[PDB]
Amino acid sequence: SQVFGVARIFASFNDTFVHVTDLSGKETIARVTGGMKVKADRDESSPYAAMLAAQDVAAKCKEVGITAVHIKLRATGGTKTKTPGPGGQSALRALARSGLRIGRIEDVTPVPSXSTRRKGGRRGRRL
RNA sequence: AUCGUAAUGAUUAAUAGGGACGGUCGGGGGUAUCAGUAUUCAGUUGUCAGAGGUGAAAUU
Ligand SMILES: CC[C@H]1CN2CCc3cc(OC)c(OC)cc3[C@@H]2C[C@@H]1C[C@H]1NCCc2cc(O)c(OC)cc21
Ligand SMILES: [Mg+2]
Ligand SMILES: [Mg+2]
Repeated sequence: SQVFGVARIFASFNDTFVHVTDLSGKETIARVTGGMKVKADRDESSPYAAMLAAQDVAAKCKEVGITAVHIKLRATGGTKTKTPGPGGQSALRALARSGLRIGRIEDVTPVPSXSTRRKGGRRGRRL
C-alpha cells in the first residue's frame, strides 16, 4: 500500500529540523530546517518557518515516492529542556495537511538516567 | 582443735541501665560487583546550506 519514511522532527528552542529518512534512518531523503526559510536568526524556530520547512519536506517526499511517514518528535533533551520547541507542532500539522499520510507518532527526546553537570553554575543564569 | 547451739548467713528487679536470645526493619558503613540512559569524542554510513547562541546579536 503506502510507502513509509520516518519524519524525525527535532524541535529545539533555537531552530527546527524536519528530517525524513527511510525506516532504518541510514538514508536521508529530505532535511529542511527553519533557518533555511527566514533570514533572521530570531525566528529560525518560528512555527511559520517550521510550516514552510515541512511543506518543502512533503514536496520532496512526494517526488521520491514516500507517501506516508512515522513521526519521531524530539526536544534537545540531555541536560537541556525536555519540552519540544514551538516548531515541532507546526511541522507536524503541516506534514499532516500536505497530503502525506501519518503513521505512528512518538517522542524520542533523549532523557538521562541520572546525568552530567548542566551548564549555568550553582546559582543558575541570573537575569 | 573438736563439739554443740541457730529459722545459721545472699533485699527488690526500677515503664534506670548493661548483656544474651527471636523474627524483623532501614537510601547506616566498608570491600568488591552489576545496570542505565545521557554527555563528549571516534568510527562507518545518508543527504545539502547552513548550524549554534540570544531580548537582539556576536565570538564559534
Ligand atoms: C544580562 C545583561 C543585560 C544586557 N542587556 C542589554 C540590553 C537589553 C535590551 C532588551 O530589550 C531590547 C532585552 O530584552 C529583555 C535585554 C537586554 C539585555 C538584558 C540584560 C539585563 C538583565 N537584567 C534585568 C533585566 C533583564 C530582562 C530580561 O528579559 C533579560 O533576558 C535576557 C535579561 C535582563
Ligand atoms: Mg530577576
Ligand atoms: Mg529491669
